[PDB]
Amino acid sequence: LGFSFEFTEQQKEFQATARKFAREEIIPVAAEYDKTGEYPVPLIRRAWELGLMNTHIPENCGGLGLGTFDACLISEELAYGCTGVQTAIEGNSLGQMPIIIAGNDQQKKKYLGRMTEEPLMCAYCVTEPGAGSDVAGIKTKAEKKGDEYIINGQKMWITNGGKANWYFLLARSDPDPKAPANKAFTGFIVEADTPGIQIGRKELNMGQRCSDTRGIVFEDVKVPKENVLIGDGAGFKVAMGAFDKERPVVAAGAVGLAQRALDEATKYALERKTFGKLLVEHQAISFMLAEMAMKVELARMSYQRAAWEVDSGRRNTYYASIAKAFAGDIANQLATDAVQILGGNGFNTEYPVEKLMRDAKIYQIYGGTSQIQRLIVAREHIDKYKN
Amino acid sequence: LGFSFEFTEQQKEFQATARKFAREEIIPVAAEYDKTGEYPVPLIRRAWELGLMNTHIPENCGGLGLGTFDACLISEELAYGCTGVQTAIEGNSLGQMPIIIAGNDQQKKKYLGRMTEEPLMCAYCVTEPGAGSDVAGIKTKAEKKGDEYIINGQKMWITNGGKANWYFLLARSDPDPKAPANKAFTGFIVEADTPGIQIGRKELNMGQRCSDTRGIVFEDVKVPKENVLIGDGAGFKVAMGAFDKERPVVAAGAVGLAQRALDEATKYALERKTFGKLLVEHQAISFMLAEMAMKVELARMSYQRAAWEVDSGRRNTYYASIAKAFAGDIANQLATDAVQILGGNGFNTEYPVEKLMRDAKIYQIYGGTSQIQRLIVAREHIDKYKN
Amino acid sequence: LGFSFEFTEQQKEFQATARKFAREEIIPVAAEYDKTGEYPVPLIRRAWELGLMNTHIPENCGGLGLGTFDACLISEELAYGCTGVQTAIEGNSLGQMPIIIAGNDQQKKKYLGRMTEEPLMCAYCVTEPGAGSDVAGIKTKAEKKGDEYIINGQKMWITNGGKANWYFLLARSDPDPKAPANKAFTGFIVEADTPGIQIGRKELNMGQRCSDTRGIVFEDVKVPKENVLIGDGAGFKVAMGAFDKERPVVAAGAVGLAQRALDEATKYALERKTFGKLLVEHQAISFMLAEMAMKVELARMSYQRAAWEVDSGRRNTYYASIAKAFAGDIANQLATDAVQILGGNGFNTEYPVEKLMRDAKIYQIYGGTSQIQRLIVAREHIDKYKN
Amino acid sequence: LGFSFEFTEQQKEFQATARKFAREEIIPVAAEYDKTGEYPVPLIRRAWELGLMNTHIPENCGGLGLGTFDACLISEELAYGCTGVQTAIEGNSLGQMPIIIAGNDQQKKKYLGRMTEEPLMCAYCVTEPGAGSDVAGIKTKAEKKGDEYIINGQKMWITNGGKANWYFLLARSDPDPKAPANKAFTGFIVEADTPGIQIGRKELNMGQRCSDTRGIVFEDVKVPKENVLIGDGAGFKVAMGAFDKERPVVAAGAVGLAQRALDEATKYALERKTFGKLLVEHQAISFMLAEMAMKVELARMSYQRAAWEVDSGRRNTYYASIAKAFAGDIANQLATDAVQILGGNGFNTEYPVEKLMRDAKIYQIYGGTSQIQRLIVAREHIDKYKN
Ligand SMILES: Cc1cc2nc3c(=O)[nH]c(=O)nc-3n(C[C@H](O)[C@H](O)[C@H](O)COP(=O)(O)OP(=O)(O)OC[C@H]3O[C@@H](n4cnc5c(N)ncnc54)[C@H](O)[C@@H]3O)c2cc1C
Ligand SMILES: Cc1cc2nc3c(=O)[nH]c(=O)nc-3n(C[C@H](O)[C@H](O)[C@H](O)COP(=O)(O)OP(=O)(O)OC[C@H]3O[C@@H](n4cnc5c(N)ncnc54)[C@H](O)[C@@H]3O)c2cc1C
Ligand SMILES: Cc1cc2nc3c(=O)[nH]c(=O)nc-3n(C[C@H](O)[C@H](O)[C@H](O)COP(=O)(O)OP(=O)(O)OC[C@H]3O[C@@H](n4cnc5c(N)ncnc54)[C@H](O)[C@@H]3O)c2cc1C
Ligand SMILES: Cc1cc2nc3c(=O)[nH]c(=O)nc-3n(C[C@H](O)[C@H](O)[C@H](O)COP(=O)(O)OP(=O)(O)OC[C@H]3O[C@@H](n4cnc5c(N)ncnc54)[C@H](O)[C@@H]3O)c2cc1C
Repeated sequence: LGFSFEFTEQQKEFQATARKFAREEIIPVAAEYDKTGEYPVPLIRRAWELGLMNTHIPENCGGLGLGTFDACLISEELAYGCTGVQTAIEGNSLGQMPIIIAGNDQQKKKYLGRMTEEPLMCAYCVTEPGAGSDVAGIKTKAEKKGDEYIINGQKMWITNGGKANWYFLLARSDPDPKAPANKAFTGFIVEADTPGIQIGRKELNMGQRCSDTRGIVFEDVKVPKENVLIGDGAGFKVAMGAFDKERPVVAAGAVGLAQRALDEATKYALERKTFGKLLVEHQAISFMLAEMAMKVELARMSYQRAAWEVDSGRRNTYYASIAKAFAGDIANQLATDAVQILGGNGFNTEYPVEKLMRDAKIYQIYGGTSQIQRLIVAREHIDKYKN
Repeated sequence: LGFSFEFTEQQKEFQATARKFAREEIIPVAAEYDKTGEYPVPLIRRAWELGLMNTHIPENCGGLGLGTFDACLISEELAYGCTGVQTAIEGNSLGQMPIIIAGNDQQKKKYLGRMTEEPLMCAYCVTEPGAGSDVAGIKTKAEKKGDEYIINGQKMWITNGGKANWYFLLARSDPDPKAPANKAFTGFIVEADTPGIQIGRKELNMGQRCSDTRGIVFEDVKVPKENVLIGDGAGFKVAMGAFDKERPVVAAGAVGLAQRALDEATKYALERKTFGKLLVEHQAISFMLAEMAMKVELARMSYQRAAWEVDSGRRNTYYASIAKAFAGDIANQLATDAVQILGGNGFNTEYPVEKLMRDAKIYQIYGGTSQIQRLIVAREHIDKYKN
Repeated sequence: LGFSFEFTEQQKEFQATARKFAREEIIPVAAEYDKTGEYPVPLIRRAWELGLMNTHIPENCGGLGLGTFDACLISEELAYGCTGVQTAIEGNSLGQMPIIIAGNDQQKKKYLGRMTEEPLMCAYCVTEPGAGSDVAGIKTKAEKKGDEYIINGQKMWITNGGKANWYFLLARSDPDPKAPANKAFTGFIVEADTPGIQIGRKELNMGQRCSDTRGIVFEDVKVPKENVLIGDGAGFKVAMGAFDKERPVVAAGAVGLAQRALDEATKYALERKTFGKLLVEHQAISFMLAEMAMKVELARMSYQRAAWEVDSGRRNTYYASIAKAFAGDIANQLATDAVQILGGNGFNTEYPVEKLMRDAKIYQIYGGTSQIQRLIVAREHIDKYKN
Repeated sequence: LGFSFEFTEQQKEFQATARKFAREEIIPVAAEYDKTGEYPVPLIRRAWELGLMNTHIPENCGGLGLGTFDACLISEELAYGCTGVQTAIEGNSLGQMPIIIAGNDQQKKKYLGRMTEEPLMCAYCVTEPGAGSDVAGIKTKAEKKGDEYIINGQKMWITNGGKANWYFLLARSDPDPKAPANKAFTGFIVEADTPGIQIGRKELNMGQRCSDTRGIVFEDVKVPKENVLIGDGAGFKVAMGAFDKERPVVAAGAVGLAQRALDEATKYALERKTFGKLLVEHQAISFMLAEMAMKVELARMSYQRAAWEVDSGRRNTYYASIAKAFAGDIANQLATDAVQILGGNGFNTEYPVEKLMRDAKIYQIYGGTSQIQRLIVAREHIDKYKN
């Protein structure tokens, strides 16, 4: 019934709550956590109490039953403070996503119910050292032996890997190398305390240092037949489904980071003065902030559209990819320009802009790299012109 | 409620009409009109009687009483067929805008009222050989002489110049050089058949060759005091506001040209075959096609935002300039990439793309060049950090 | 032995000759030939006598013996005035290259010599309506029936195609659809007079409108066994080698057009004033002219190096393709920025810049489009890493 | 006379020496020094004995008395191994550039002589917390007290400051602010152990972390008369001269980093397989690599040109600025793309590319930011038309 760019009073309150938290509780300690690299437990507990965590969990499982548009709205406020921290919080939504859209009443009740009861964490296990962008190439095995599957393999770059209470695991169940991807993998929910799960050490990355990233080995892990999501073989579609519903929020985190660098650079441009004039008075630096503004705004509407698409019951693969490709890219651009506007100071650890550049980079790599995001769009676009 | 990216049933119906028209009536003749540079009188008459023109004219004066959002929607379809014809049609909305926003009852009934009676044209006269972006630097003057104003000066690049029934004229009334912009100009309605007016020849340009662009000389043009819009000195304000309402629409025209270039490039990539596979099979071209869809999609959302903003009673200055700046630029990008994908044929005059590349260019020039758009966004952005 | 960026006295002379011809004779008439499209016969003749045309022909064949470097510094000076004229004149060298790098004395003074006696033109008939970038996709058949070769096929986009005394024709002789490039095409030298040949009409293009571009059908044309170049299955090596000699030159013409673009804009920026000051005194404009100067500077050095390789006796395919890709692109970027700097005037036909924008486009298509250049560089690059 | 793109045999030697050293001694340890931020003394001392360190010191002072071109050649190689080490090594040559181009032989033998005897380091003190780019805005005072000057001020971001034996210091003598830049500053040479000098704590930056970077306070530091550079008041053109002479070697550094990023990414691309192909076989990846190559090759030529010009006895301002702006820009474009190509591994500390991304940023800042370089290029450009 007409276009609208106005939030509901409910969404307005969520954003307020998320914003207050990011500024008063996240920003002050963001650097601390980035230097040390320690899991931000206090901030995660707090976000959990304010209800800015596990917003997709259904109401009948003690959750808020919020949609994607809502999750994006909160995520961007959270990223503004620190994407290293928000990635941890978001790891939960991603790891629990495949259950929200495909698990049954009993699975949802058990694995989603515990998340609402106490600040538990969960992860998403799909990537492997040999296959990331190419999901169809993951080799972690899952042998149907009796009333349990025996999982065997090595997963890599898992967010919340060594902090998860349980995992969503994508494994190959069909041993025939000619088996279609849409019938060869199975989704399992495996409790982290199962004997045979060897959690590796914390990986030292360039940015998002406080986020927990690890590799895991699954040496003859036994999973009950009840933890299979839809059935043997349905794993691929559940994975690709979770991604579609999550890309808008990953696009939202990047916009938050971009917005942070824009605010930082602008505030400095108003304080610094060279060649007798304020930085903001040099036509070049004003064009820079101008273009930086255009980018954050455009990227924002990108995910707002993509999020709306999913919430309206429409297929959003196309829009969500535009959002992820665009937002991820401009986040990186704005981060670099932010440190540039800050001169020697921006390259220094005493300033916040330097860290954003480091954090920005993964927005072009995880969640489907910029290259696969363009493949998707080109695919959803061209198909419109065929028959 | 919250966000919505859905048209109303009446908007979908406008879109359908404009689409059918551009598809069946404009596209077929677009090439001939660009070649001959002949004013598309027939197409303008059809659009007029289809109700796809003079959409802002209030219903109390015979118009439809539509808003900017609706104008944008119709305009993107018209531009898809030909931006030359669309520009001709948009000149009217630009000429009538100062009257719709600042005219009194008697002025609207008289000057708008007849646009409803016949397919008449009008123009927006403010640019000059010495001034375009710097509106405050125009030198055409108006001397109060009894019950008349005697205008003296020359305007340049007036779209629908020697085709208008009447004009909107911005002229300087305060002779004092150091007088402020907000009180030195006056906006008049000048009937075409007034004696001192001398229309120039058709200006031959590179793009939108069938639109009537030309300069005009006013040598002791007497204008009734009745014809001043708000009053002596209120001219600058009326012009700056007219630009705000019309910018999202000129941006909408840039998206139309862009979508045309995309359709053409895509249709050809699904048919031309190089190195044993369709162009769409070569990842480079697929990536090319991807970013093209990406750009146009984000551009469309930017003009929709700027249009919604104003209809809701907001100062849309910030969103309108982002729209016009972005859309103006992506239109040129898509246009050049479209001919590129068509190779040697793309450069040939018998193919629809070269004309798109030529038309696109003014989108960064008129209605506020790409530079002054960034100038505005910077201005609008910095204020929010000053206090 | 030691880097040197200086020309030899002889070269410095050639440059000043081509320059005066360009700026005193070509420039005052470039506009007219663009508007009419008619072949600049006079300009081509005047250039012949000055020695600017057919520079590569050997001293023994009456020619001057100029190397590639010299051809480049001459082409750039000509193209500065008009890429249209420069292209027709350049069609000669291109059509001669195959006979120069792979012909025998007899063939040499038969074909090059005449070219020394009269201002005759030649063409390089390689591309076809169905195959442009994919040389191996060439379908023009050539069968050896006794002491001769009967040839049937069609060409498309041949410069000097209907003004050529003799042509260079590449055609497949090995019917076997799996005949390697290597051993599947034969290069000939077929004079325009041989019955069976038929020049199509003149193609109207968006730019370099005075240049002669037409298609040629070869409907049962016989070529004497002697007018074959190096033999059977020799044709492919020849064309690639020719290309390889000319890419630097097309890159030179492109750099020529860009210099003209940067000159016009800079001069306009030093006269036009907006908001009190000259255009140049606005940072966004100075920064524009600066990057326009950078782009051109780098492009010039790129072609000079590509030219040096071939002359130094070294292969140049890597630097060649780096040179044409960069040069062809920047030429387009400069041309459009120049139009922008001139504002409304730049978009008008009474101003020089507009033509440059229409001309520049082919510098990204003919002589190996921007995509295959990227493909050639990539392969030349990757190659030196594996083993 | 004649263009030449080939080093002399001597230069080839230097290249090989700097190459073997960087790739066999710097590379294997650059990772450690990066993490630890420890001054690479072993590496610096070794460079010193290899004869790659004070390459500009005139023979009569024990030095090799090499020119800029040779310095660029050597620097690009040291940088390939690591720009943190290279910077410390480069800090000396920058710091002794004024003495070289302004010192009287008595000062020369004393200061440039030490360097020839022991690995002595030096620094270039010009930037201060209040100004870096706006050089003429420095506030460190120099006060004449007979045959000596008393300095008071504070510098910031000094390379090798805290490790330098002596400092080249630019301070403002004339207190009359209405005094021109060309007669307001005086350059000095000061023993690093003079009372009043308070070296600050090492700064923790994002890039070239083993490179030493500190601030310094001059609290009543006494400087003898004979330690002034051309005369009192000539210090502004002396600093500006050194800049023009060093800029190309800063560009060479960037290019070194770009080659590293290029090789590092091409090698990975030749082994990493996704979707059953090597990354190199995915057209979008090879196109990426082709453009990475293009940028490096051009950036190399720009610094060679700039370096030649200076060694040719002519002003290189225009080309030096074209070189530093371009090289610094693309070095970052390659650094980021190198990370992209290695994907998840690229963002991880276990791989080389990440460090390159953190190092590359400074090249757009120090040695004159990307903004000021363009001001210079534009300045030199419009000037060629001004007359
Ligand atoms: C910090 C971090 C956290 C992560 N967290 C998670 C997590 O919680 N859960 C999870 O399951 N995964 C996670 N990942 C993995 C992440 O999603 C993958 O890194 C990403 O999908 C890229 O995969 P890769 O590194 O294997 O890239 P590769 O596939 O090796 O690709 C390398 C390069 O080649 C390009 N390329 C590959 N295929 C093509 C093609 N067809 N066409 C063109 N270019 C191509 C890629 O775009 C990239 O540029 C995380 C990664 C990181 C670094
Ligand atoms: C086909 C066509 C139709 C038009 N129709 C109309 C119409 O109906 N009515 C009407 O009134 N006008 C019309 N115009 C005129 C158009 O509005 C002006 O050309 C435009 O707004 C300003 O361009 P100019 O020629 O005045 O350029 P200039 O103001 O001279 O500017 C030239 C260049 O310098 C840049 N520049 C200028 N000032 C600055 C600055 N402060 N900082 C940085 N960069 C700057 C500009 O962006 C541009 O790139 C039309 C023009 C064309 C070509
Ligand atoms: C005025 C003019 C004069 C010319 N004069 C001559 C002449 O004298 N002699 C002559 O032989 N030719 C000449 N040509 C032809 C010109 O060289 C070809 O147009 C050009 O080589 C491209 O071929 P195409 O036009 O068939 O385009 P196509 O090969 O159809 O390609 C179309 C698009 O697909 C892209 N593409 C193709 N293959 C790939 C791939 N594998 N990966 C990615 N992208 C790809 C191309 O880059 C282009 O963007 C001329 C052309 C013009 C317009
Ligand atoms: C690691 C490191 C090492 C260094 N080593 C040395 C050394 O040995 N010796 C030394 O003396 N200095 C050194 N410096 C300092 C260096 O020269 C300055 O950082 C640099 O010139 C930038 O000055 P600034 O940082 O004060 O930035 P500012 O002058 O504050 O400028 C900040 C930003 O605004 C932009 N800007 C400013 N004015 C304009 C304008 N007019 N137009 C457009 N954009 C503008 C700048 O380009 C930059 O993007 C070093 C710095 C670093 C970080």
